[PDB]
Amino acid sequence: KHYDYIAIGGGSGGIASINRAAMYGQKCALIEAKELGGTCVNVGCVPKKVMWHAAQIREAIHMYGPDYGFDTTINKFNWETLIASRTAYIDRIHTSYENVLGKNNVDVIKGFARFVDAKTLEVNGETITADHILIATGGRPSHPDIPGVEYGIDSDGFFALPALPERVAVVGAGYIGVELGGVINGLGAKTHLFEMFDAPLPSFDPMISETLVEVMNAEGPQLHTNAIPKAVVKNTDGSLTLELEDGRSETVDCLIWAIGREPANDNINLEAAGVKTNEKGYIVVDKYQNTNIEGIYAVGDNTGAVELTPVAVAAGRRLSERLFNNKPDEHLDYSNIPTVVFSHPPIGTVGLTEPQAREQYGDDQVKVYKSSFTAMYTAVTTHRQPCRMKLVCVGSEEKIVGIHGIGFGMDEMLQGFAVALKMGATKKDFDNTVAIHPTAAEEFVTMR
Amino acid sequence: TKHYDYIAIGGGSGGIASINRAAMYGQKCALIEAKELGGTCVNVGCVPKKVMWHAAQIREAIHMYGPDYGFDTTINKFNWETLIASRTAYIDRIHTSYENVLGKNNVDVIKGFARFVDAKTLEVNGETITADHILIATGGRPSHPDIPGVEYGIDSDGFFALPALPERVAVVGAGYIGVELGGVINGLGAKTHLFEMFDAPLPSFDPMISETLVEVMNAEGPQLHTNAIPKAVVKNTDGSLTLELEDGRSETVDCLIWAIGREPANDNINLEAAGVKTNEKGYIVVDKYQNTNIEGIYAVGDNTGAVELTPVAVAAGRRLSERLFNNKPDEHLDYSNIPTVVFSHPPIGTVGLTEPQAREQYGDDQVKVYKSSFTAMYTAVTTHRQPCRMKLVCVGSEEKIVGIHGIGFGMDEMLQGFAVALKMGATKKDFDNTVAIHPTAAEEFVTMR
Ligand SMILES: Cc1cc2nc3c(=O)[nH]c(=O)nc-3n(C[C@H](O)[C@H](O)[C@H](O)COP(=O)(O)OP(=O)(O)OC[C@H]3O[C@@H](n4cnc5c(N)ncnc54)[C@H](O)[C@@H]3O)c2cc1C
Ligand SMILES: Cc1cc2nc3c(=O)[nH]c(=O)nc-3n(C[C@H](O)[C@H](O)[C@H](O)COP(=O)(O)OP(=O)(O)OC[C@H]3O[C@@H](n4cnc5c(N)ncnc54)[C@H](O)[C@@H]3O)c2cc1C
Repeated sequence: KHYDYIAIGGGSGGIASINRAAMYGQKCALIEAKELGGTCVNVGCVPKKVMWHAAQIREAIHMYGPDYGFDTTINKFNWETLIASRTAYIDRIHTSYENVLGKNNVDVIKGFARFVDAKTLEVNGETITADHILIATGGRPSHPDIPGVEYGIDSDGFFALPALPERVAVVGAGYIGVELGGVINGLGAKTHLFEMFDAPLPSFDPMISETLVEVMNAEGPQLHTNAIPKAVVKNTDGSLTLELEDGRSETVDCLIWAIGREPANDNINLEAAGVKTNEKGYIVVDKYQNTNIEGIYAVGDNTGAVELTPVAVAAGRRLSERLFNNKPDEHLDYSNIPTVVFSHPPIGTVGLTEPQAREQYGDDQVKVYKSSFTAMYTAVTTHRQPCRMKLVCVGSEEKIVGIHGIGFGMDEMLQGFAVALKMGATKKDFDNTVAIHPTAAEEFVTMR
Repeated sequence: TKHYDYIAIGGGSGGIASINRAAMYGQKCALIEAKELGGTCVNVGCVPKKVMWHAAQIREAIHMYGPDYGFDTTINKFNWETLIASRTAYIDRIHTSYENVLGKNNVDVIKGFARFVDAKTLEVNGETITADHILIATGGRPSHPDIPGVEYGIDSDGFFALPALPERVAVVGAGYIGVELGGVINGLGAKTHLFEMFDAPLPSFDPMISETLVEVMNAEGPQLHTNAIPKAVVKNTDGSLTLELEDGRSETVDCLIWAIGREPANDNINLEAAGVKTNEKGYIVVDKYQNTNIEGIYAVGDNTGAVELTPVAVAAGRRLSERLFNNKPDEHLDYSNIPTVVFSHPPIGTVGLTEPQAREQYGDDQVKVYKSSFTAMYTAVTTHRQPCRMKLVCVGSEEKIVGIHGIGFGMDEMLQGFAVALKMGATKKDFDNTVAIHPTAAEEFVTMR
């Protein structure tokens, strides 16, 4: 069969690019080996956020509810009910995705695709060819090469758990490990988070790492830094003992590897098409998402770019604008991409951290405004939680180049502030907007 | 007589904001407050309302959403006294923070009720004090209907004084205060009725917001009764109350809260001795720079009839002290594109023109509206799914954004940043060019098509 455009991978980048191309009169096919929606819908963004909301309910019942006057007994936490509700939601999302590709007349092929040559793919015995092929294959969890690595699960296995284990160790502490440790701790398991560096989230602004250590020490999970796994022993009673290079050990019922992800570019015969990958296995692309082979493009996690769904969606849509709607310079600017981490409490960040701004512009040019306060939701309780915010400004005009915050509300407040930073907001622009009270967000327009 | 550079009558949102800013420039100041520091917002407004809204959110999490997430829970006891004690201790700590800052700024705080003796002299507690500049920031108070039985109803101040939660509650007025209270009391478990005089609640807001609110109340409570014109309140033998309406409907409840409006507190301070003019509704008339008709007397806040929000009184109060005492002769507050969040169930966020307003102003042919409707993810895995609806109102070829409106979970924290972008002259292209944050409610505004 011949197509104008084929996308390999029905995830975030693949679906977004193919739907936009289909709007410009291109005949398109989408190939997906597993479930529509990719990592984000099935084992990523969406089930993570449902589990985060379940942890927030249990914390409202058990931790904050008593000081608001609610004496409550959780008679039973039915794990199966929560998984059933979450799974039915993902099933309705699958049906909405099929409907959109359908109305767009996109051919969806369920199967694993491999290249035959630069223009030809084989999927399920059949060969298909196209003049434009997008590789959007995403990535997969990495696992350490250590004795006993197979007794641990990774984030995909977390979403398949049949019950909540009593004692859990999460190894990594990049944003996925921090998010899962916060959710599992919040749902009531005795939880340990092992971070290999001396601080969780080390590339984030230091205000964020320092505040996360504080709430973890007060509320769990139990943080262990400078922790490099050496081995995992399975014990006769069934439990697992994690052994660290430095000598520490911990016995738990479940161990989750959250050390990193690697690109799924390996079993699709890229060598035949001639596409170059780098040392880490990522497909090398230029600013326009072109590979080294004319007619083959890549977007998403398999390119080594920041691993976020909106980034794969915008790069995929802009690619179809460039190819099919005559916009030859259309492309995604990868700077100032906003990120929210659904930790406890959530983190929101966009732009340069204060060290970054200072290295790039010199201390002389950098003015930082900071706010620290207690989240109002928690202020009436014995479980007060900090909220800390930072604006990083440069020059006499105080152009805002970085906005960072950790606390309740950070997840929903950051989007409009990232529009404003994209428009080139200065501190004066923030200060001339009237505050909304009482919110955590108004702290960013009343900093002094 | 003691003489000050600047005196503020009213230690609420406007008064504290303006006096602290003047004190920072070396002005010797006095602040007069008859009751508690912080005014309506700290004591019977913004702050206690939001603590009660968090309490309703926790009860809904336990009772309404929790079961579908797998939590089988028994509320063994809801101790109203614990909640009120926690709420009150927090407001007390805020009282202390304000005294600390006022003390650091060397402001003399005078506790009592002030009245004008003439245009530059005030009397408080028998003492007479004078100043070159006097700010009147006296706020407002709950209005009450003139009908038989009005005295059996309480108002929003009385709601914050309740000794216990009543079993059946009627809130009359579905302006934003009645809508908030109706949703909080219903969320805490009481049988709640909300009576609206017109066809829909929040009649001044964009129709998309009024419509979604009706749909939510129909499904979840409070019970809405529109075209409800109060005739009388009858107290029954057993002590319950029956609200009688003009059209013949009636409703028996244990507690009835009037939330029909607020009027200015400008009437007992002998404004006529100073010569300050008020309008027909009793508000002090001010120009662009908050000047009254008497040189040296200014007014800010709810008593001027400007939009009744704490941030507006704070910003107008600070910019008035900048103008008077820091040589910014043109400093003043722009009253357009002020953002509002209503802490209803679900919350509402709006800034700029409603779609009707934009169409009258620019004409139909110039207006382009984008809308998004979806289910809040928090509720989407339960049997109590709740709508989220958002609207962008754009004008002209460039699609300059002139209104941003939404109702749904997340609206309370997401609006501030979009209001900054609106003030910056954002067009829909500026929203579209920003990468989304997933999964959030807020990303819907930068992905509308
Ligand atoms: C636990 C977790 C939480 C996350 N949470 C968030 C979050 O909250 N917000 C956020 O923005 N990002 C989040 N991410 C990141 C987000 O999931 C990814 O960045 C996004 O899914 C990447 O899109 P993609 O198109 O590159 O690949 P993917 O979405 O991974 O999709 C690739 C698709 O390709 C298919 N495939 C692979 N090879 C073939 C083949 N040869 N033939 C056919 N089909 C094939 C796969 O089956 C898969 O469906 C999270 C990731 C994880 C693991
Ligand atoms: C139930 C409710 C909820 C609200 N929720 C919000 C919200 O969440 N967000 C928001 O932005 N706004 C909210 N508001 C509105 C906000 O409370 C007001 O807009 C704001 O308080 C007005 O500030 P002000 O300075 O004009 O007056 P006020 O805060 O009312 O203060 C005026 C002060 O003057 C004192 N006073 C009066 N006369 C004299 C006298 N002659 N001598 C001495 N002292 C005197 C009064 O005791 C009072 O303390 C709410 C209002 C109510 C009633």
